[PDB]
Amino acid sequence: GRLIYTAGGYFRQSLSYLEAYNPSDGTWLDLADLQVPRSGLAGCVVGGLLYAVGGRNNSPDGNTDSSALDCYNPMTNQWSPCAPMSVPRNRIGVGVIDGHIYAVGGSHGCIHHNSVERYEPERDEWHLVAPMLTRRIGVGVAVLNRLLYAVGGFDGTNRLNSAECYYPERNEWRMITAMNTIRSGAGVCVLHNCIYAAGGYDGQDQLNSVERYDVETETWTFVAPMKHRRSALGITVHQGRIYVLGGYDGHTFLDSVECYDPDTDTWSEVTRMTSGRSGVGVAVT
Amino acid sequence: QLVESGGGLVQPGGSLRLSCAASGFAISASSIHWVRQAPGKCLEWVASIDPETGETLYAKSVAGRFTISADTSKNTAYLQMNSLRAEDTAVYYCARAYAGDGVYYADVWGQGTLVTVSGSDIQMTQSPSSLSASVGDRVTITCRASQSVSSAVAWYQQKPGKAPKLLIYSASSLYSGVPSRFSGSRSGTDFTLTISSLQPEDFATYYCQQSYSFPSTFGCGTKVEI
Repeated sequence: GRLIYTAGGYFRQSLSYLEAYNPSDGTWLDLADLQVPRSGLAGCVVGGLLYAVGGRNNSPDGNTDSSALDCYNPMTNQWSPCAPMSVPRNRIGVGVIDGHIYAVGGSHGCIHHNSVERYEPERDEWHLVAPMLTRRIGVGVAVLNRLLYAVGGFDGTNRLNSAECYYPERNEWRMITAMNTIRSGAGVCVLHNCIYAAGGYDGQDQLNSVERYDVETETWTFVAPMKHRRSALGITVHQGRIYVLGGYDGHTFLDSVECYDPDTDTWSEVTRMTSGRSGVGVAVT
Repeated sequence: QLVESGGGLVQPGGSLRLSCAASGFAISASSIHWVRQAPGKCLEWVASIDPETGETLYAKSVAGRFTISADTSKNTAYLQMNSLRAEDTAVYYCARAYAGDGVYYADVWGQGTLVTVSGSDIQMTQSPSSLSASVGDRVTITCRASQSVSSAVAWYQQKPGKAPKLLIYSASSLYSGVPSRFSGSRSGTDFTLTISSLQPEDFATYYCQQSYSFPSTFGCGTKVEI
């Protein structure tokens, strides 16, 4: 039993929730609240510890973009602050290479970043790495065979179908084939040698379509669409299945959790979250 | 087009729901903002919704009393206004908000609806408050931001009883449909709107807005008079 963690998110205001879903029995565990509320963050796990990165606290008394990095120990159920990023990054994308957390893009006010920076937990230090070729907020990130992919998002003016890939040895970004659909606020993950982009927002609608990128062919292909259109969703991969969590669908905040099985090319509903929300950080032990 | 409705005359402590119905486009194809204007007063920004995340922002004066929402199936946005107070009295406008290099400007506005109920913000200082001119004049209007707003300034033209129209965004970019006689520049915190040669249809009130920092704020206008 590994768990699916969902941290923060939004419903009326940014949230402090940390909850864990157990797909074996379909129960949600209610864990130690985040120290500061935030939505538009991203989650990742390094060395057994859950990290919540960036986002923004949209509250009734204000909203403040976050440069925060905080670390959760599931064994102690305690959150600990880490050194912060060089800049606040709301609607950030994160991926892990070689035990290091890569913070990609995101916004600070009107500033849409192309910059990228890397945290080394052994030293509690962030350093800038090569920036992307495009400013991206609401960007989806996933890592496959130590290549990090930044997919879609919004550059301040237009939503994007473009994507690009980070090569760590050379510290260089290179463009990859663009997706078939413009997607900002998609869920992005990796499963069986493909990079998936699910849902998002194209400038006109919230989306239910899903497509994947085969690294071998350099082609994006559509797979089965989700039941519910959704943007600013959480996403993870657990035991060969993609889980999508919450999101906004143009009218309400979703509590639905759908699960994609690649063998059958079908989505099904699984135990929904304890409340509807968007902009969650998600990761899996 | 946006057509508003849902206001009217009410008592303090009441509740109204304003409606903002879209025609010819989807209510989801942008941010939706509400802006209000008290009788003979300065524009005040009220609320916004981001259609990608669902997140709402509210002016401090209305937080926790007003709720902004979108309904995609009815193609109508709403502003639920609870615990109304006298100072809520105003013409309320809905508008689609256009992202220009990370900054939001309102490019399509509703006709406005009347609601009668009976600080650390960036100031944008507009002078003169009124200017008399003849057709053919070169006209210059100034707006000083109380602190740096980078280039996140827009200029709007408003004719009496009608919705503002976006002329310029990002300080100096002309919006489509705006004649080339209008131009805008920045010099630090001072923003100027120039009309090279005033035309009969140019007599109007002109307002500046900043959308650098929360909450967006407007100047109190310059009325260009015959």
